[PDB]
Amino acid sequence: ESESSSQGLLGYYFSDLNFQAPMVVTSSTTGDLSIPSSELENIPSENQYFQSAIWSGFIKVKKSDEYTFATSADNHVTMWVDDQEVINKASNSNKIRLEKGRLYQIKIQYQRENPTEKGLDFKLYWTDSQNKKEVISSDNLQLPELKQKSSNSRKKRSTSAGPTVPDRDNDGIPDSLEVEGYTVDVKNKRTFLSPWISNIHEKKGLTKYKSSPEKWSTASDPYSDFEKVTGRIDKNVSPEARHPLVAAYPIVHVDMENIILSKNEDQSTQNTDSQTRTISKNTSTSRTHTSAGFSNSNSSTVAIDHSLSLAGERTWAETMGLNTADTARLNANIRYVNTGTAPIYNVLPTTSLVLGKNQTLATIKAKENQLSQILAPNNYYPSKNLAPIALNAQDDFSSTPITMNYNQFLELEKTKQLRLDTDQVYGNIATYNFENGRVRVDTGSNWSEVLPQIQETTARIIFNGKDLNLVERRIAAVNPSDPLETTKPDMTLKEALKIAFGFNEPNGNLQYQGKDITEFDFNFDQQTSQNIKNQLAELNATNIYTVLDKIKLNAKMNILIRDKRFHYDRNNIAVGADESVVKEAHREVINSSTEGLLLNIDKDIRKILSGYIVEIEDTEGLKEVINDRYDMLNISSLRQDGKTFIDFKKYNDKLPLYISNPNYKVNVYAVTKENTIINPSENGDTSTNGIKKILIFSKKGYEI
Ligand SMILES: [Ca+2]
Ligand SMILES: [Ca+2]
Repeated sequence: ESESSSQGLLGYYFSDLNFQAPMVVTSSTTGDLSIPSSELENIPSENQYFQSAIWSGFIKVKKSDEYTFATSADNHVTMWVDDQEVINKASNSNKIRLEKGRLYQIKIQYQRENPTEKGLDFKLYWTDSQNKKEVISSDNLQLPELKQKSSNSRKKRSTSAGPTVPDRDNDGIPDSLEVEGYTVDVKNKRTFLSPWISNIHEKKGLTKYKSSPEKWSTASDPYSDFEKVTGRIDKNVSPEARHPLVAAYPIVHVDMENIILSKNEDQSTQNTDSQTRTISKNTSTSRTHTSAGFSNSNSSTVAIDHSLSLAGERTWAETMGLNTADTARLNANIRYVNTGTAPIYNVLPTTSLVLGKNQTLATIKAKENQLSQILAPNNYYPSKNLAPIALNAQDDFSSTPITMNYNQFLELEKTKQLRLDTDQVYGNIATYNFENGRVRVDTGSNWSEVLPQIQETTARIIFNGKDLNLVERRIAAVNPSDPLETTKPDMTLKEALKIAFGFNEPNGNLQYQGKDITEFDFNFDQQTSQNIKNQLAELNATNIYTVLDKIKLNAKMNILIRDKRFHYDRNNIAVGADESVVKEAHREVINSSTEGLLLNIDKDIRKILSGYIVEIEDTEGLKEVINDRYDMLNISSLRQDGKTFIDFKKYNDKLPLYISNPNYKVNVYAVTKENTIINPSENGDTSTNGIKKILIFSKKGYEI
């Protein structure tokens, strides 16, 4: 019913007599082309008088016959079928032969000076050979072909015999409206596109669009400006990318969830009758950005848990029974992650699993055209309700083993890191088809044909506000040296943040989910930095935060915006926070006992804590660390209710702390990721000696 509702003829309704001032652009499913004044609340009363109209599209017939076309105002109408004039400023009985299976272009013009009624009552009729006259049915009428090229059956542009609205890029939105501003509103389920009128639309909370009249897609993506704003688009496209100035494209990385390491079989020896020795660790994977930088590459970095998971757990090699001359195997569970704004249907990108700088251990591919589901934006493949992908799947005889020699295994143990480099080959695009009003995967449309143009013509902003993960958006922005890109509207930094990331402005302060813009930092590549510095000098402005509405974005800018609470590594991953931030986040304790601490810790702060150290201090100052090992600091868990429990029993032989004198102190320290030790020291010290830690709790026994 949604698909059907958006098919039919396309109409342009003008306040002036000569097709210059479009007030409404909208389609009609039938030959009833009326718009009653009841549906015009977003149009000034003065402009609700329509002195002209043009309709365009196609007509198909179910049965070959002679037809006679009629309107409700033939004295005011000229109509064309293909190039043949069939009505002209008077009624008539002239017949026209139409064959079944063929498509005929329809153009109708209407002009009436000084109508006494607002809106337009207008119907298109035909009469067949059996003299039965009827308003043209929905099954017979189709939209114009508002694409960059013609189809086999449907011409892209209309007859020049009749008048034409200026629409240089053939998206359907008149030149003037794209430049001056327009909005869309639904009234009784129809989408009306109208000129932006500030003193009506602003307070109704309608969205002001501007777009290039020379770019069918102003963001250089595969969906037209008209398709976006009228909902004639893949429903999987992100809400923000329904704006003509926000690019719709996939962005993919691979998330590794866990890893399992084992000894490889060798020809010289035969597997014994015994349970295979494996070491199994959770992994944490983040999409990275190396700075902003220019690189548009997809990469994620995997951190392998360095903490114990099993009581009396031995070293990796002892656990695997891996000796110096042996080879190790790796398996892992993964999912693909789409952090972009458009879906993938039939080609997942190839990924390299890399040890160190450039030792490729594995190539990970999916079968083209055999995906089990769509990889939607803000989502995963497989979906999180389904099992992940194993790199070597059960009974997959064709899955290549992933092996490391002994020295590579030592390198993996030393770094506890892997990298997943993913290409940008994403396959075919689901596009809208004006002939049937459907969205389907289009064998003729491919992401590789638009990604470079998106990357060349937009400003990139990378923002970590949602959950400290790096999210990229691209916003259409002028390139002063490229005439086609200078036809685009001005884009301010403030506006880009609103439209691309959903910043809002309730009390005249720009914020994201309750956090003021000043709680995030700004970083730019070298060229972007110089550009903005120059803009600020021209504005006589010394603080970027107070003039975000005046800083203009340009194509090929790179802007990185991060939560100021955190310390970041070279990949722009959050790895710590200042001492006082950490201390403050642990200040409110709900309960303390000899079994542990229960408290409420902000979810973002928790992401940069790797461990806690528990210590008993005597009345003379000697300190005993209870969990005195670099791999025994994983004592924090998040409960069902979102509270954090720091467990004193876990590495105290499952017993509450014994406090042999109530004036003794229990001190607890937090260790941030930045400061986390992941191996014994050079001299083999496995203790917590020298670990840079932050005191977050200290109480005497009688206080607990
Ligand atoms: Ca246009
Ligand atoms: Ca356009």
